[PDB]
Amino acid sequence: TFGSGEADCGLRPLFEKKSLEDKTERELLESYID
Amino acid sequence: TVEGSDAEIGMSPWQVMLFRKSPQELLCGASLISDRWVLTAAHCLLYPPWDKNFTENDLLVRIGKHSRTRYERNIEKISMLEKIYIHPRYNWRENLDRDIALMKLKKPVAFSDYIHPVCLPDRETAASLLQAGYKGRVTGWGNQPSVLQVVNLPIVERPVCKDSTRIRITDNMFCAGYKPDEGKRGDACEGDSGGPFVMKSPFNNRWYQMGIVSWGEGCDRDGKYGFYTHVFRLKKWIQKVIDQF
Repeated sequence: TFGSGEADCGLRPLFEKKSLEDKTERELLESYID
Repeated sequence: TVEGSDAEIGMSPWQVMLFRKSPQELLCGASLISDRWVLTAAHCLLYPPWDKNFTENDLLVRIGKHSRTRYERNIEKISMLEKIYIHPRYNWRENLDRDIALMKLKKPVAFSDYIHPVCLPDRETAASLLQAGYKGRVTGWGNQPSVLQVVNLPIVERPVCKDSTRIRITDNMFCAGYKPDEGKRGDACEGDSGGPFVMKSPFNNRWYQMGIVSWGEGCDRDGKYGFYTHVFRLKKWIQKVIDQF
């Protein structure tokens, strides 16, 4: 089955994988807290 | 996009460019969901009134691109298409309901720093993240910059989406974008069609593809919002196509 997809899906090599934050992602996470 | 900002290198490594061969130009956005499966909008491939009926041999995909004006030596990858699957209930006659297609790559793409699949949401993730006021991110090309553009856009309440268009909005759709009084602060355009609307999970810090750009009523038109295919709602069909190959 495909299922939930790659074990690794949605974790970026140059960001999440290296604990680096992109320039605008904090705006997305802040919108969940409001 | 309009009023977007330049993507960082490797910021959207699931981004796919769907090209025509003749002329050799960008047709639509798309997204990488595995080493051999790419998601796009059905209307990018199939729209009978406009004699739009692309087949596998009409198109190619480019993957790992930051710049639309340079071949990115040792970064970008190219693939031919083995097979196109349009959603059988794709409704081009009325409202682009189920505006989704899957494309099977002739050869699987190697993952790299620049090429990596996005996650598709489960029921839990869609329930948590796909709510009015929460922002997701659209990636595309300026409608003038040469590099991939990023816009972050809030999800719009369902009644407000319906009131903003004459199109019949279904539960397989959602809309996003700033309100008119907000002013110019970024927009997804008709030109960003096919590309992903992604959201970063605060639970597992993975990126999920919640939407596909279906149509845009702003930018070059006097309307308000962008309209997206609701990927979670079509996920059984996606899994069925991939499993049954």
